[PDB]
Parts: sequence; structure tokens; C-alpha cells
Amino acid sequence: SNWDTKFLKKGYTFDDVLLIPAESHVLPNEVDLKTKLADNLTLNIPIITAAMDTVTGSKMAIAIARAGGLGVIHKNMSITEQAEEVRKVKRSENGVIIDPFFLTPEHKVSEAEELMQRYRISGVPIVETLANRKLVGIITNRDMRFISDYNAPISEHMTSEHLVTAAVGTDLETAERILHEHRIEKLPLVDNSGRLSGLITIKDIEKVIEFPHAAKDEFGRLLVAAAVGVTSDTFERAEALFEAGADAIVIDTAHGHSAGVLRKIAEIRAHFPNRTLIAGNIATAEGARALYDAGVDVVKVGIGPGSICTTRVVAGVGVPQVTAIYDAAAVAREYGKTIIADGGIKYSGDIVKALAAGGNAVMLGSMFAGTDEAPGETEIYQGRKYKTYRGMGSIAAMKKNKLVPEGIEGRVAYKGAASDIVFQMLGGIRSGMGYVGAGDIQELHENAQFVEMSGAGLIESHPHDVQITNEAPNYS
Amino acid sequence: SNWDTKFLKKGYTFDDVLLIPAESHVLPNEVDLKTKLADNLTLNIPIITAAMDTVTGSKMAIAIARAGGLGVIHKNMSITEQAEEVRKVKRSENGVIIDPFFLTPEHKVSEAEELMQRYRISGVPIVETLANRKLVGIITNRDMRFISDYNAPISEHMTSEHLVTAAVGTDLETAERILHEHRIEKLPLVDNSGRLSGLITIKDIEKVIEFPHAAKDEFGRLLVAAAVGVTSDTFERAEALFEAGADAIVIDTAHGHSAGVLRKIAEIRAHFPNRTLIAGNIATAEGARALYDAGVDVVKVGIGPGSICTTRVVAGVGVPQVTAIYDAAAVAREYGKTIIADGGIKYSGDIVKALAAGGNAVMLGSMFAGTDEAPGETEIYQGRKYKTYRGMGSIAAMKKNKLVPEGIEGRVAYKGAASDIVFQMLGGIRSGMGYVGAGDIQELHENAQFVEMSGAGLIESHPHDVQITNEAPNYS
Amino acid sequence: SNWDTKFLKKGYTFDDVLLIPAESHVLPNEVDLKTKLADNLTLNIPIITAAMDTVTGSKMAIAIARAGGLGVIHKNMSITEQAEEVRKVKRSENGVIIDPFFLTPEHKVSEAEELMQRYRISGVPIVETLANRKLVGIITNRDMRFISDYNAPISEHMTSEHLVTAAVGTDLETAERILHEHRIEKLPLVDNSGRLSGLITIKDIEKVIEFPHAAKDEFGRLLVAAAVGVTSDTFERAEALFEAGADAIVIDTAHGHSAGVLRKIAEIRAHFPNRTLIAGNIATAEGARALYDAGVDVVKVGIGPGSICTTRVVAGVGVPQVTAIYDAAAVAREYGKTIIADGGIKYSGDIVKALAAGGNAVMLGSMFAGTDEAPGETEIYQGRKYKTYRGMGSIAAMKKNKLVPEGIEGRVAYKGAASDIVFQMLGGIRSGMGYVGAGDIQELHENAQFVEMSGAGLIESHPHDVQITNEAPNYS
Amino acid sequence: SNWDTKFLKKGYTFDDVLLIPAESHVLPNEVDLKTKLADNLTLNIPIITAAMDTVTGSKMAIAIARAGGLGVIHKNMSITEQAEEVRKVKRSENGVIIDPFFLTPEHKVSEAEELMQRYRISGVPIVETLANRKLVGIITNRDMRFISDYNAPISEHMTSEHLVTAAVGTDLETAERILHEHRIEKLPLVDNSGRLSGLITIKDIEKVIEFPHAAKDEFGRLLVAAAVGVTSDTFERAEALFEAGADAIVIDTAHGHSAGVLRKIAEIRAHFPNRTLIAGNIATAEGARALYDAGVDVVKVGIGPGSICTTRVVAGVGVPQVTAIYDAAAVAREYGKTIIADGGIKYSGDIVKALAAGGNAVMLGSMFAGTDEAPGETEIYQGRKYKTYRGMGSIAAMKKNKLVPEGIEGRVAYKGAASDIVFQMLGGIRSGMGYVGAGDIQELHENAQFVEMSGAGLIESHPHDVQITNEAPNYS
Ligand SMILES: O=c1[nH]cnc2c1ncn2[C@@H]1O[C@H](COP(=O)(O)O)[C@@H](O)[C@H]1O
Ligand SMILES: O=c1[nH]cnc2c1ncn2[C@@H]1O[C@H](COP(=O)(O)O)[C@@H](O)[C@H]1O
Ligand SMILES: O=c1[nH]cnc2c1ncn2[C@@H]1O[C@H](COP(=O)(O)O)[C@@H](O)[C@H]1O
Ligand SMILES: O=c1[nH]cnc2c1ncn2[C@@H]1O[C@H](COP(=O)(O)O)[C@@H](O)[C@H]1O
Repeated sequence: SNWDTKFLKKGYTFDDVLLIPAESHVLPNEVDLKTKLADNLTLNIPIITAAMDTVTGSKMAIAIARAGGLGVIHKNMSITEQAEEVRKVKRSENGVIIDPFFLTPEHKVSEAEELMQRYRISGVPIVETLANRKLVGIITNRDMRFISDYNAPISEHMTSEHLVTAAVGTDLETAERILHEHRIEKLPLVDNSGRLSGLITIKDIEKVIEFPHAAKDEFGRLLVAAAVGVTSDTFERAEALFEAGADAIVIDTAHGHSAGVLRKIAEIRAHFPNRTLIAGNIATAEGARALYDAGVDVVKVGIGPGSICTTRVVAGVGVPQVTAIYDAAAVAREYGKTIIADGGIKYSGDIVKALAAGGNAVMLGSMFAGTDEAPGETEIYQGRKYKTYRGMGSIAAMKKNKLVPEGIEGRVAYKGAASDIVFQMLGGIRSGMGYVGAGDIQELHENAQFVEMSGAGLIESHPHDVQITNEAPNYS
Repeated sequence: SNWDTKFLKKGYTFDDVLLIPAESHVLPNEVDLKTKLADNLTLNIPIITAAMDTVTGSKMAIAIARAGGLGVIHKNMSITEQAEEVRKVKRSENGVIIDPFFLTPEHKVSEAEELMQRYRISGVPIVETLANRKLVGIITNRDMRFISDYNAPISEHMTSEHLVTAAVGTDLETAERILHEHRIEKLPLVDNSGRLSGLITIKDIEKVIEFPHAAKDEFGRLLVAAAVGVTSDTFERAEALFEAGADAIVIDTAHGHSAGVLRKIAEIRAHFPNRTLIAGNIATAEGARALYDAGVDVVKVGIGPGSICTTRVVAGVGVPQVTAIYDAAAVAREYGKTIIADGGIKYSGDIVKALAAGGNAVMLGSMFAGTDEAPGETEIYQGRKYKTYRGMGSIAAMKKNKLVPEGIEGRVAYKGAASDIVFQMLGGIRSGMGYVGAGDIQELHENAQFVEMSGAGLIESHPHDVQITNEAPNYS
Repeated sequence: SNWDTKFLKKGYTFDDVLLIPAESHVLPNEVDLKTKLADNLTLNIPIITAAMDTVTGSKMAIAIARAGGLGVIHKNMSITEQAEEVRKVKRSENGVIIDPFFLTPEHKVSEAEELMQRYRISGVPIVETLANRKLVGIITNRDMRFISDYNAPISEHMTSEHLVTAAVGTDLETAERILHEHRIEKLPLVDNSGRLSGLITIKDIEKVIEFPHAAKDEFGRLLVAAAVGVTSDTFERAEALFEAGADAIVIDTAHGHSAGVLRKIAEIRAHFPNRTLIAGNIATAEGARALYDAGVDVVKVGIGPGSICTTRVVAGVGVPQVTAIYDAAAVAREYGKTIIADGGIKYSGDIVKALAAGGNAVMLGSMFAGTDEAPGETEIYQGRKYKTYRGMGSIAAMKKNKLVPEGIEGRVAYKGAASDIVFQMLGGIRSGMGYVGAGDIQELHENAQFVEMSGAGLIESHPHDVQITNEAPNYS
Repeated sequence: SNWDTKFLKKGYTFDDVLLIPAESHVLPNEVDLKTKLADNLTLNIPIITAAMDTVTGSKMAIAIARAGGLGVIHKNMSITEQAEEVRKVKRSENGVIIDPFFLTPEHKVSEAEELMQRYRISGVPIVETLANRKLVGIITNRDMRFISDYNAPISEHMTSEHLVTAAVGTDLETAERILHEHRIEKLPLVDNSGRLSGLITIKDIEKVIEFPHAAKDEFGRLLVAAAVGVTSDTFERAEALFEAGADAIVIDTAHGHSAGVLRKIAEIRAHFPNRTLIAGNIATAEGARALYDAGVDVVKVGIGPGSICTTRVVAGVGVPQVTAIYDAAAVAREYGKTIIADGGIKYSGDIVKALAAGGNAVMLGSMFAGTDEAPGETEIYQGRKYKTYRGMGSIAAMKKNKLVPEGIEGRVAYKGAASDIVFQMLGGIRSGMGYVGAGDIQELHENAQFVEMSGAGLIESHPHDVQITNEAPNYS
């Protein structure tokens, strides 16, 4: 009976501690920000965007991946809508490197314009038979503008020129070379039998230049994760997401230490033995252990620290985030697995503390909530523009009247491009890691130490006794 | 001499702790909210409304009982007024299942309309003799509208039809059946000699449907408690209340660890050996022990935590509520008795903490203070409507000029129906208990543990860094 | 070297602790508020008014004494002015019970009106010779109105009636009897030789009725203390004050643990071996010991807690008041001497904590600062009236430009009569002592215990979550 | 692995502690404020002005030195500009006591007016040959006004009078005597061969009177320090500064516990074996040790406490200042070296705490930021005048767009002359040291102790419950 151990212990939150400076042999610009979450999941920056309908849609998942992070597409939409959202992220870069779009000569140019405008593409590979996939040509914009009547076989108006192709598996470096020698923009990839396997474009090559640290899969396509809950349509949902290309699924739950959740997760794992599973939230060592034991690959920590979260107020449950991460990370290392610090982070400095306490990555909602990419609804008050930001446990989100919320509905100032937000936080992360001499996150877990501060020390830590009219892009 | 133990120890209040999540095998919707306070007192929800003249009158006592709770009628009124207030609660449902109203043929229809409008009833059972109680008929509204001159014997204008009755003790299920077969709304209950014992109505049956979790007595009448102090008119008051139907009395005192209070309580118990006694406030283990030893059944904990309480400021006395509940609950279990956590609760989450620290029920004042049912006086400021809320130790309350107050006078925003307030708090209670895996309050005492948080952790616990224009019905 | 004990320990201030309720056998109205500070100094209430030029002049010293307390006349004025201020307090009640005013027949009625209007009196005892003091008569208002030309011997216009007198030493009870039988208002007291020793009046008898708990000396005259510093004019000042009637002097210093102060105090004691000495401020056990060892009777505790004090901010020195009182009171009991808790008290509850931590009395400045009696200057802002309140270490006070202040200049709202302020605080003191069961201050030191509270607990202790538009006379 | 010692310990900031009063045998006006930082560096007051482009230029370095302190000229300017800034401080008093300005008869009066107006001087010593330096005369204002055409040899218009001189090495006391007997204002110093070595003026003698406690070098010239970073132009910079007269250089770094910084410092020391080196910031015992071991003479402590500093927020790194000073001072004494408490000081009381925790001097930025001398830019808001104050890590400062700041840009109210600010802080320092009985800073380290206070105690420490409309020059 814990009646005699009713008051267990004290917990620390980001504002109770500071990282202590230490000898350092690594400059901020040379710290390694990569983090491997699972065999299949390694990110170039320890940053992940929350699965919230006001933060992560395909645009955000695309922007955070290009920056080297991971986006988790929210499940507050139909399985079909969420899967298509996921496909959009996979189709972004090297979109058709595999599983290309294509039509037959039989089809009508109209159908070609249908998919050229639906998936927004300059050309459509044309194969003899949808089943044979033997490349016979390709229809392009130039072709569509020359064409008068679209109600005709895409054949009559074609490109039966001397097809220039490359073997399956040619990389971007060699394709760029081939595209340059032939003054072309699209390079179809076919096997030794002329069967179409995919297509490489000049843009793909350019995007590699534009976003050098993008987190991508084996095919050079941006990584993406998607969330699902523990309901009757979970499998259906999970299989639709994986089939759309998801590199991992996130079983998002309010209480991950629930028998039911553990039951469903084991069933999900039993069905997807190879896939990467990230699971719901816990804030204790046993909760992390229960989830790992259930087959999860990555455990997300966080009960109540959310900016828009009212769990601690309405249910009276939770644990200060720095302590929760730490207690859970003790198990993550026992199992040689990973953890995501989820919530309560408001400053770049908080990210370094969350990582130093044992996190392998942090999930951010509030910090991205008002960007160009975030799906939130724009509002104007006092002339300034805002972006709605609501907890998934709020009334509006839990919608299709109030029905016992664990979160609130709010809004945050317009922040502009997410790439800028990310750039500001990485600088703080690199500086933080430079101060404690951590060349990589591993050293951070092993060497970084905290000094506890009081409310006054927190005051000293923030700028004080000075009137600020123009704030820093990394401080309020 | 405690001079060497002047600084005894540290105390915790609701905002210093959080309940730690734990493995759970019970969903929120299946947690058991019942709580037995005494052999005679079991509630369907661990909620009780404060004995304050701005919170609990008969309307509130009726609403909280229908929801499964208990209302404590305040004593800031004459003994006669408080007793009638109590009768109103007993007469609400199955109001005349026993001790029915009745008149004789002799009486004048006028007297019948007198009691039909005083107690608001559609019919008046008519007996041959007030002493014989032999049912001879019943006068109804239809009868009153047909009647021209009321200054006449209720006989001349009557209902000497074929009386349809049921034996004493027939339950609502069988009465409903009888009422339906005879297309009637009132079913008189008589003994084998035709003597009237009570009456069952169609509404009674309907109210059982409308409020399925109502806390009721052996007769299916809503439960109710009433408060009394320790003065010379206490006995007179207590006996008037019990005689009106009170299921328990609350000896409400500022300092329950007083020799005088203990003296009076023992005298009250010596006189009412069977009755359920709930007693004044204490905040220590010895105070609870002194009261239990004096014969009390349920001890209420709380010295100074009240929203409108100034005891800690003007007298400088008190103890942080979570510690007080806990220290007292240690004794409650030694004696195998119960405790009510009284005051300082502002959020549904606080209720779960109060219960987890050892409370068997919580008493709420502020949270109900501005509802439809609360007796407070309405005020308008800035266009919005408010409801006065004053401590019973304030000047105005202590009235029939300032006379050394231990509390203040205030007001709170209009909250609408109390049933809605209750519904919001139960949801939070069920979620809280779900997180720690407590299927019932007992498991809550035995298994739930607290983690201590600092001021910063409290900040993290509440929503932050987000502009809220539309709040949740369960958070501010 | 304390370099290894640089961080000595933690200190508590009034807002860190609460008194724990305990069994009680004494009602608030029967608690004993008396406190003996020294053989010569016993007060009826443990309250003393600060020696500040904006708080204690003769009017305040008179009002607090009538209530049973002690007033300390400030030294921010000439020795002559301070002594006369002191005489005014002694002349208030039984003003001429000894050392009466008197003139000879020789004098001119003009001189009689001079002193009748200077000291405001209805009559002037007239003696044959200033040196003989043989009562020959008495001139009264009635006499002055009958008199046309004042430039004449008070003899020509006289009262050589049958003198009614009483022997030296007759008390008020017997004098009242004599005054009543002779229908007179003034009763001269003479020795067996007709020599005038003093005079008793009807008012004196009435004032005993009006203020039953007044703190008075052996002659039934109100008690009074006066402050002096440690300078070259100290002796001159101290002897002028004692000669005016001071029952005690207060050697007020910023740092009482100074070699110089201890030197001067010992010299003051060596010169006044019988007198009651109260000395400067200390906040440690050794400081209290140094002062006691120097010959002081009562030590006042307090370095930095003052509402208008900036010592802790500008010098960075001080110790939380509850800890200081306690550390010093440990020595006070070793020496069997007393302590005054000086400063930082803002609520009546704070008084009980200060007494419970070891204080024998508390000195209040801020709480009396805006009363009728306080010498502060009235100011009007937003229509409301204020009363200036400045620390004696502020610039303005240290005046005859800024010259390195240890305190600030401020103002407080007009509070009305001090008797009302006192009445509100005693009620809280009696309630506080009732809760812990302390029948007298001694039991308070021996039995009362503190429970430590956090910032949150402090929040819980004060009224919260309620809009207050009309405050209590004992809370803000 | 510190993974098991992740939460190292608690840190204290100025607002967590208070100095405890102690027996004292020294009055404030007799405390010794001198502090020796190095063999070559002893200040008359433990105060140094921050190397910030909005706080310390030559004017400030001049004012703080005259007061007995040390000014550190910031490096946010070209090496040439910073060196000239430094020369200005050396030329202030006894400006030409050595290395005097001079011209030949050959030169044109025009060139004489060029340097008389560039360096603002009443006269120009004239020597036969720039290489011989044999004094032949001196041109003065009177001479320039008599002269019509400046395009002529300074010879034609001269002062070949009977030259009055003094031997090299004559002090101000004897020079004053010589200047007085000859009714002259400038006294050339020449060797036994008539070679000019320098010049003493009446003003120099007057400035000794005007600023009696000025911190000066062996030649009676004000002391001055200058900052440099760890870059490729450091040596060039350091040698330019020393050559301009710098008495010490400050290697200012964000993280002084960096391998690179330690490398550069050792190289700087290896090159300047005699010079006084003050180095970057650390907040740990090892960091101080690493720097001392690298050859630094004085270590400055402080990571994150700055008013305009955001290091703790954006990087999440730092340590409460009182703890940092103390941990570092433990090493300073092991090595018998010194420390400068850098940042987080807002009140004079904070200076005493910083010194008591082990500092030998404190560096102040914010407190001087809006003075006459501070280089900040003036701004007007609401009619009042402000002075910009920005962290050297802010965007604007890091300028020649945002580029990952560790500090912010702000402004502070106009404060008037710095001499007044200094005067207010010394008074508080002397009072603070008087309370703990510290006759000098050494006793402060050895005897002073701290008592820890809570948030409430901090409240008690500051003025409270009083409306202040006119603040003290030493408190807000
Ligand atoms: O209504 C809610 N209640 C509790 N947690 C929520 C709610 N909505 C989102 N969250 C979680 O809390 C985190 C808050 O992130 P933040 O806004 O950056 O602090 C998200 O990643 C979600 O896991
Ligand atoms: O004037 C008063 N002083 C102290 N306690 C009071 C006073 N008036 C009511 N109370 C008590 O404090 C509780 C406050 O409940 P709350 O407003 O919900 O926090 C009530 O149940 C009463 O027991
Ligand atoms: O300028 C000042 N500095 C420090 N203490 C002061 C000053 N002026 C008065 N005091 C002291 O502090 C106490 C403050 O009382 P309060 O205003 O009731 O808190 C007075 O009794 C004096 O002993
Ligand atoms: O942008 C910045 N980040 C961190 N420290 C800074 C920055 N600018 C100046 N400082 C340092 O912090 C101190 C702050 O002094 P203060 O304003 O008096 O608290 C200065 O002496 C510098 O060492």
C-alpha cells in the first residue's frame, strides 16, 4: 500500500534547472545534431512537430523534414484524408523515383491533364499497358498547350521521340549528368526490358541543393510519421498510412500506461513486426517499460506539460517534465531504445535541457503553431494576425457543446516560415551543447549536469531591469 | 515544551503536488464514484455543498442530491426556517411516500386549496378522521376548478369514486404498473384496514428516470444534512432538523479541537446514540481523534483554506490542506471512520488530490456559489451578472458594523445550473482516477501517490504561452 | 574562518509559516493579553507604537496607552520638544496627582490664564508661597470670567472659601466619594500641614471608566517610552526624558551589535542603574546577548523587515523576522529577559506569529501610520486622503538632497482612530491564541508550533478566486 | 558518466540570500574599500565598468577611474579606435608626465594648432630636434592669438624666454611649489642635458585635489583596461592596447572554459609574461582553475546573470551567480589569485553579497548604462529620456538581420553623472560591510555569512505595503 508513500518525491520542470558550463572541445557549428530513433529512423536534428490539427499537415511535415526533422501528421481527419496527406509528403522530393504516375496511349489527353493538375506535374510517363509499364513516351505541358481538343487519345498528340532513359537504381548524381548532356528535365528509369520503374527530375536534383540536411528515406524521399489512436479503426488506419509511405506511426494516447492501450499496441506490433512504432504518453519509468515491453520502438514522454494542456488542472495528474524524461530515459537505456520529450518546451534552451535529461528528440507544438505551414485558422485582434492553436483534448478538436475537455482552445501570433523558427532553435541548441562540451546528444546524456535554481534564479536567468521594445527572434 | 519543536514541519496544499500516472485497468466511465460516509450515509458521488447562506438552501440541497451528492442546509436562519428548508428536500421526491398530507370531509375545500398551494400539490388525500386516517377519497385540481364556493365542506364537492389503492410497501415498479392499468396519476397506499400510510405519484416514477443516480434514503427520498453550532439552542435545533427528516447533522465550528465543542458534541451524541454525526473543523491528527473520541461519525478537515476565509491572515492559524487531510485521514482509518475535505478546492483536479490524500468526500462552496440554486444575491458590474458569496465568519453573515471577522464578503460570476457544474467536475474526477488506475476511492487512498512541484512546475501545469479568448467549462 | 560556513542556514519570515491548531481550553475573550517587559514595565496588550516621526507623538502615545499598550516618542526633535511631548502623556490622566501646577496670591490673574491655556486646565491651585506650597485656594474658569482686568494679583479675585481637601495618598475611589458629597470637580490633596501635594479631578475618575485597560504607572498616569540614539547628547536627552516622566527609554540604533552602541549603552546603564532600558536592533542570538550583557532590560529584534526599510536592498543585510525573533528569544529566556518583535508585521495574524516565535510584544509602525493620532502629513491623490509614512533612515527624515538612505519615504491611506485599529488587531490576537489554546503569551512560547508553507500555501491562506469590492476592517 | 549525477546541486542568486548582522568594530566611513587584483592592479573601490559599447568608452573609463575604480574599454571598434580611446584615458591626468607632445622650431604654427586642438592643450613643448628633444621653448594659446598667419615656422612666433624647468622625477608637490614661485601653469621636465622628458601642469595638481581617490598608475595617470576576444587579430589588438597604455587587458569570452580560449590565452601569456591578464567568463571551480592554469591573473565569473543576457534562456546554460562566485573563489584562494563578480547586480546590496561570496571586485553594466558618460544612444518615450543598453551578444551589437543572439537590445532611464551612481553604491557597500563588521574585503570573505530566504522573505526585504511616489536615489 502506497498510503505510507503517498508523497513520493519532488519533480523538476525546465524552469527549475540550468545546465552547468563544462570544459568544451567542440564549437557550436561543429556539434552533431543527428539522432537515431530507430534502425529505420534517424533525423538530422532532434526536432519533431506535434500531431495537432493546428500544427502538422503535409506542408509542415514537408518543411520540418527538409530541415532535417520529422513531422507527425495528425489523425483528426478521415483515414483516406490522412493517408493522402502522407502521400503528399512522400511525393514532395523524388516523388516518383518509385511508384511513378503513368497513363496509356489509349487514355485521353483529358485524363492526363486530370492527373497533371491533381498532383501538379509537368509531365506524365506514358506506357503501352498499365500492366506492362513499358515506356512508350511522355506527355508534357508543352504537349498540352499544343493540343486543342482534350477529348482525344493521348496518342494522337504525343512524344514518340528518341526516349532517353537510365537504368533502375541510377542515383541523382548520374541522372543530373544524363539530364545535362541531353538538355532535358525528366529522366525516366526503366529496367533492361523497357519497363518503367520511376522518374528523376531536374527539380529533385535542385531540392537536394536547396535543402542539404533533409531527413529522407532510402529513396531520397522526405521522412514522415502519422498518428493513430487506440480504437476499432486503428489497424485500418495504420495500414492505410504505411501503404501511403509512412516511415513510422505514432500511437497517440492520453494515458499510455493503460491496459487497453498496451493491449492494442501489442496487437499492432504483432501485425507489424518490422515497422517502427512510436507510442503514447507516459511520465514514469514503469510506463516506458510497459510500452517497450509491448513492442514500441520509441516512447514519448509527457503528461500535462502542454501549453494548451489542462490535464494537471482538471484531472490533477502529471509529473514535472524534466523528471519525467529522466525517469523514463533510465529505462530507454536499459532497453537500448529511445525517447521523445513531448511538451512544455517554450525556449530553445528548454530543448537542450530536455535532451540533456535523456531525450533523443523533442516534439514541439506551440513553437510552430502560428507559422505559414501550420493549419491553424487565422484571426485578427488589435490589427495583428494570429493563428488558432488548440489542444486535441479541447472541445472544438474533440468535436465531430462542451464534452469534458483536458485541454483548451487558443491562438498565437503569426510567426512566418517554419524554417526560420527551426533555424533560431538550432542555433540555441548548438550553443547550449557547446557550453557543456557535448559533441553529440550521446555526450549530452552522459556528461551534462543540472544545477537547481529558485524562482529568483529564474528571474536572474531572464533579461531584467531593462525596457525592451524590440525583442530577439529567439526570445519572446 | 514545544519551544524546541517550534517549527514542526512542512505542509502541502493542492498546488504543491500532482498525482503520478500509474498502470490502469479501469476506464474513466467505469470508475466507481460511490462513497459510504456512515452506515446511514452513502453518496453516489464524493461531493457535498457547503453550509453557507450563499450556497446551500433547499434548492441546492435538492439539486446536489439528485446528482448523487449531499447538501448541508446552513443554520443562518431560525430553527423553524431551517427545519422547513429541510422538509422541502424530503418532500421533493416520494414526498408523501410516508407521512402524507390529508384532510377530513369536515374541512372546507378552502383549507384544501391552502395546503395544495402551500406545498404545491395536485391532490389532497381525504380521510374520515385525522386520527383514523381511513382513506375516504382525494380532492384534486380538477375538483377545485369545478368548485365555485370554497367556503364549504370538502365533502359536498368530492371524489367518492371507486378508490384504487396499493398495500403499504409496494415499490415504485409495481405502483407504476397499477397507475398505468387504471390510467391514474396518484396511488394511495393503505394498510389492510384502509388506513392511509402514504401516496405514490407518476412524477415520483418519472423523477427516478430523470435523476437515476440521486442519493436517497430508505424511502426513496433525497438525502439531506443540516448544520447547527455549539450554543444553547443546539439540541432544540438538532431535534427540529432530525424531526424534519435530516439524515445527518453537521456540527459546524471554527475550532473543533475546543474543549467546549467536544463537550457539546458528546452531549449531542449521548442524546442521539443512533444518528449520524458530522463535526466541525480540525486540521490535525489529534483534532480528528478528539472528535471521533467524542462520538462523531464523520470529521471535516479544513482550517483556513477557504476562498473567502481570512483565518490564516487575521489569526495567523492553519495548515496546508493536503497535509491536513492526510494527517487526519491517518486517524480516520485507525478508527475505521470517514473524512470530508473542506475548502480550498478550485479545480476538479483538486477534488481528486483531496480524495487521494485521504478524503472520503469533499465539501464545495465557491464552485457552486453563483449557480441558479445558490441563495446568493445577484449583482451587476460591467454588464455581467454576479452572485454574492460571503464567508460565514464575515461581518454581514455574522450580522443579526464590523465585529472581528475571520472571513470576507464577495461575489462570483453567474454559473447557471448546478447540475452542469457537477457534471464538469465528475468528468475530471473520473479522468483523474483513470490516470492512477483507481477503480474506487479506496484504491485511491491505497495506491495513488504525489510528486511535489515548485512554483515553476505549477506554471507548466496550467495552460501557458497562449492567448485564450474562449475558456473551457472546466478551466476558468 | 566562516568561509567554510558561508551559507549558514535558512530563515523564516511571517509568510513562510502558519500556527498549527491545537486542543484549547480557553475562549478568545478570556485569553490574557498582559505582558511584563520589565519589573517597572507591564502592558495590558503586547502592542507598542514605533518611534517614528510619522507615527508616534504624544497623541498616539496617549491613545495606545489608554488601550493598554506603550507608545515610544520619537527623537526627531529637540531634547526640549521631546521632553514636553513626554510630559503631555504623563499629564493626560491623573496629570497633577503629583507635581501639580500652582501659583501664589502674589501672581497676576494673567499668569493664571497663561498656564490655564498652555496646559489647558479649568483651575489653578493657589498656594501661599511657591516654596511653602500651603494651599490657600484655587482659581477657576468661573473666576476668570467674573474677572474684568487680568493685570491684577490673583488674590483680589479669589476663592477663599472653605477648602475641601483629602490626605496625600487617597485613591480615586475615595476621592470620587468626597467630590460627590461636596458637589465639586477638583479635590486638592494636602499633607497634615496643609501643603499641596497634588490634585484629583472628576475627569480622572471618568477616564478610568472610559479606558479601563489603560497601561499606567504607580500614580495612575499613562505609561510612555521615548527614544534616544547613541550620540554626544544622549545622556542629556535621556535625563531630560526621564525627568519628564518617561517610564523607559529606547536606545534606537540601526546596528545594535556595534561596539560603539554597546559602549554607550553600558555607560547609560552605569549612570541609570535602576531605570528600564530597551535597546536598538539586532537579529541574532549573539546580538541579543551582547545587549543584555551591556545592561539592557528589553531587546528589540529586527534588521530589514520594515515596510519602509531598504536595509536589505541597499546594504544587503538582514535576517527573516520569524527566525530572528526566535534566535534572539532563545537568549531572552536564558537571561530571563524580554524581547520586542520590531517590524514586518502587516496583519493581525502576523502579531500572533511574532509572539509565538518568542516575542513578548510587537512594535508597529505601518499599521498606525495613517490614523488620526499619527503625525504624518496628509496628502490627497485620486480624491482619497493619505498620510505620509517615511523610514527614519530616509532622506527627508535624516534631514536637518539625498545622503545615503537605508529607508524610503511614502504614504498610506487615512485609517481613522487608532483605537479602532487596535481593536481589530486584538480580536485577531485573541482568536489566534484561542486556536492554539494559549491562555497567555507564556503558553504561546511554550506550546505553539509552526507548519511551513510554500508560495502556493500562502495563496491558499489568503482569500482567493472571489471578487471583493468591500473589504473587511481586518483584511486590506 | 554524470548520468547518475545529472542533478548536481542547488545554486543561489543574490535574491536567495541576505548577509547576517555580526559584531562590528568598524564604522561605515572607516571601512577599507581598496582591493588588489594583481601586483600591478589595485583599486580604491571594488567597482569595474563592463566592456559594453553602451557603457564604457573613454569618458566612462575616466570617470570610474577618478572615483577609484577601473573601466574596461569595449572592443566593438577598430584596433586603432580602441587604442586611441585608451590613450585618451592615459592622457587625462598627468597626460604628458611622460611621452609628452612636442614640435620643432622648423614646424609651422599651423601644425602646432593642429595638435593643440586634436589633443586639446594650451601649450606645445618645442624642441630643437624631434630626435634630440632638447627643450628650446613652448608655444601657447596666448602665442596663437598674437599670431596672424599660421603658415609660418613656429619659430618666428615664439617663446625663447628664460625657460623654467624641473628635473626628471620631480613630484606634483614640488612642481606645484615651482609653478607657484614663477607664476606659471606648465612646468617642463628635462634631464641634466636639457632633454624634454615630460610636463607637469597646474590642472594636474588641481585634479589630484578634485579626485583624491582616483586609481592611478606609477606615473599618476588613471588606470584603464581594455577588452579583446580570441580571434586572429587578438595579439595585434592586445599589443596596440598595451602600447597605448593599458594597465591590463580583458580577454572577454562567452565560454572561457573552451579549449580554444585556453589555447589562445596561454599564447597571449607566453607572449606577455609580465602583463596583467584578466580572462573570460566561467561559472565553475574547474573553469577558474583552467584559466588560472592558462596564465590568467584575474578570472571573471558569470554565465547568464546579465540583465540583458539571454544565455540561460536560449542555450539553457548557466549557474546562479552567488554560487558561481563562491565555487570559483575557492580556487582563487587556492592559487592566491583574484576574481571579478560579473553581472546580475541590480542593487548596492548585491555588490556586498557578491563581494562576501568571494568576489574581489564586481563588474557593472546596467547600473551605469544611462549615465552622462555611457555611449548608449538617447531615446525619448513618454517625454522621459532613455539610454540604449544592449548585450554584446545581441543582434545590433553583433552587427558589422538577426544572427542567433545570446542577448537582447534595450534601454534604460537617463541617470545623470556616473560619479553620483558610484557615490550611492559606495554608501551601501560601506553600510553593508559595517553591519557584518568587515573592515576590508578580506574580512568579508573570512567572516561574512549568508542566511537563505524564500520568495516571501524577499518580499519582506523590500519596502512593502506603502505607496511611494518619490523614490530613493539608492532604490529604484
Ligand atoms: O488537449 C490536450 N491535452 C493534453 N495534451 C495535449 C492536448 N493537445 C495536445 N497535447 C499534447 O501536449 C503537447 C504540447 O506541446 P506544446 O504546445 O509545444 O507544449 C503536444 O505534442 C501533445 O502531445
Ligand atoms: O468566514 C469564514 N471563515 C473561515 N471559513 C469559512 C468562512 N465561511 C465559510 N467557511 C468554510 O470554508 C469552506 C470554504 O469553501 P470554498 O469557498 O469552496 O473554498 C466552507 O465549506 C466553510 O467550511
Ligand atoms: O529607514 C528605515 N530603515 C530601516 N528601518 C526603519 C526605518 N525607519 C523605521 N525603521 C524600523 O522598522 C520598523 C518598521 O515597522 P513597520 O512599518 O510596521 O514594518 C520600525 O519600528 C523601525 O524600527
Ligand atoms: O548579449 C549578452 N549575453 C550575455 N552576457 C552579456 C551580453 N552582453 C553583455 N554581457 C555580460 O553580462 C554582464 C551583464 O551586466 P549587467 O547588465 O550589469 O547585469 C556584462 O559585464 C557582460 O559580461
